[PDB]
Amino acid sequence: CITEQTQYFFDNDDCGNCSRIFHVEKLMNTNLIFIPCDTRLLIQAEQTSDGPDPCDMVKQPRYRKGPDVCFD
Amino acid sequence: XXXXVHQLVDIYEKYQDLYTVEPNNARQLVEIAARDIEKLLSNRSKALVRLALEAEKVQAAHQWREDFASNEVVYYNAKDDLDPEKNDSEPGSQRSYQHAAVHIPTDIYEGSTIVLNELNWTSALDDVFKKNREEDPSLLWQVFGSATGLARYYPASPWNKIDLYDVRRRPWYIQGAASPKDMLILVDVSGSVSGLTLKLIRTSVSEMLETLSDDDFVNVASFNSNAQDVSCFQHLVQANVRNKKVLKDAVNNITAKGITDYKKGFSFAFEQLLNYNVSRANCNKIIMLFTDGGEERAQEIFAKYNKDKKVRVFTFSVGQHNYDRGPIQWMACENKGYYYEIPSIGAIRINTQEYLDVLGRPMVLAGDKAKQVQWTNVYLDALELGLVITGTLPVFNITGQFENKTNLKNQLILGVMGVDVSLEDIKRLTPRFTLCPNGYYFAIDPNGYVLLHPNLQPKPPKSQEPVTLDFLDAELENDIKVEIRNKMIDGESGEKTFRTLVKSQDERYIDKGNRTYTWTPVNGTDYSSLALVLPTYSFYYIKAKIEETITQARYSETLKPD
Repeated sequence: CITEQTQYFFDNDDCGNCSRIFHVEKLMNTNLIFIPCDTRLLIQAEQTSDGPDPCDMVKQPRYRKGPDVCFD
Repeated sequence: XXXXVHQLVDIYEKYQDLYTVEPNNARQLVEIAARDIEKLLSNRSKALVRLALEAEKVQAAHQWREDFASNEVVYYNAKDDLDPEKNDSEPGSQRSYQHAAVHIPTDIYEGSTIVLNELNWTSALDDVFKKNREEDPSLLWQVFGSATGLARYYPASPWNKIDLYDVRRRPWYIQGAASPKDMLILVDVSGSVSGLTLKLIRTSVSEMLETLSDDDFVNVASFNSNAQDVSCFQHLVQANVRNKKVLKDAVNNITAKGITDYKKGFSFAFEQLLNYNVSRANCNKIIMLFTDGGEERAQEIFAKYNKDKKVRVFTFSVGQHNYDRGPIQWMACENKGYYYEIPSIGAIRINTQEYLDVLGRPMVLAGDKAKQVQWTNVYLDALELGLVITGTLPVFNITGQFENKTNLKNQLILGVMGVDVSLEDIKRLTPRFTLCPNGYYFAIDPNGYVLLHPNLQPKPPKSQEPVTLDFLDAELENDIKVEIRNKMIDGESGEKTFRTLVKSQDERYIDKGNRTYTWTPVNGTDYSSLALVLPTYSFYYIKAKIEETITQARYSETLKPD
């Protein structure tokens, strides 16, 4: 704590870095590591989206005989 | 030799007295391994073709006469064995080589005109040629999946635990029927459903999204007296893990409250379905009402937004109630779409039963040249084995609504067997056409959402898979590296390669350095092979040959025996 205060000054002078792991004991544990220890898990959801998805294949959907079998 | 210091240098001097190998072509390693995988996938694809060409025939001539009772199959073969691919093959007939296992849904009963009738023609020829496919080792788990019962080749023994396991639900099979799917749910939260059918419907979405493909966009349009969405407003690609969890837990709180706008929900339903701005993933465009029973037609909006009929409607009346099925039954039939109910907790099998097959219609039609193998994302085997990709193909009827979906298990273990690990000593990584690789950057557990210790008090429903992962999250972000995965995810670029100086996570504290690394798209089906490399060089020392003095060092190993 106070040692983490001296560490806080050490940060002012190293590398606080959140690093999620989705693995571990089931839960999505976050991991700070500096260049203090594994804790629980949280957060994502996001607002801005990214990482382009793709497909560009098949996607058959056009038809010429959708039988009105319906149900029943 | 890192910290081994100058004393280690003499070993290099001894290596100067000895031999090496160097090599490490990097690029060619990638080309070769990718091509090799192409060769495996080709062998097993061609193998997959056989079940198409053959099961199409017997089914065409299965006669399907009832009567039965006499000789089918029957009894229960039991020949013990144990070997590679784990598991001691021995006894396997709920109804290597030696006969074949035939799984059934635990609720489905081996006592029907339909069941046994399948059971005849399926094994009756499948056994032979699949065994012919065993002539070419080593098919890890050839598997057939029909409308109900599994056909496992060779007698791995099925199976106080309850086997709730089905096949219609199990994802590889879901992939084998109609892809992809633009999905837009409309729960009817109208102050009308009780908390009862609300619980049911809650469970219903809760599972259906799991039933839903793990590469298809989805929302949840709650509506009554007003339309509204659970927060996101874009949808989704789905990490499956996180996204579906968000939406699901959001469903967990869904109190009924308010009068039925009906049309207004539809008004956004087509609209939220409409859009155009990014993502979306164009294809089939369908919405799903789960409701007590509509009070009106809404043909007005339909003609207002649909006539191309690319829209579909799956309406799911649930529970008991008493409201007429009419306006609903009118609707799905009105618009191409197949209405059907979930009275209680028949929810499992009913969900799958036509959620896919009704979408199978186009595939039944002009689809035929489309029967290219459709590979799946990584997931754990129902039997202990470890995670295993499974290539599927559809098989058609003769005049009807599609037969059944065969597949091959492929151990990612032997996928790694093609993945050499000796010229180097850091990491491979093989990102999928979207999320995930099979990269040796992680182990073997089902990801999981966030937290939650279950309330111990009520507890006196066991693993679901797939192990979906971001490439981005599997390993440290670099923007530039994000450029790279967003480059490869399109698959466009080939040999394009460069270092990114970067800090790298290890056990529990990070390093830093350059890593020039090769990668290529597979020439065949999507994917992309990759080879991250400690830009240390690109070589790998070895040694050869002869016994003699090397045999004497082998004698030093003999000294090493004790």
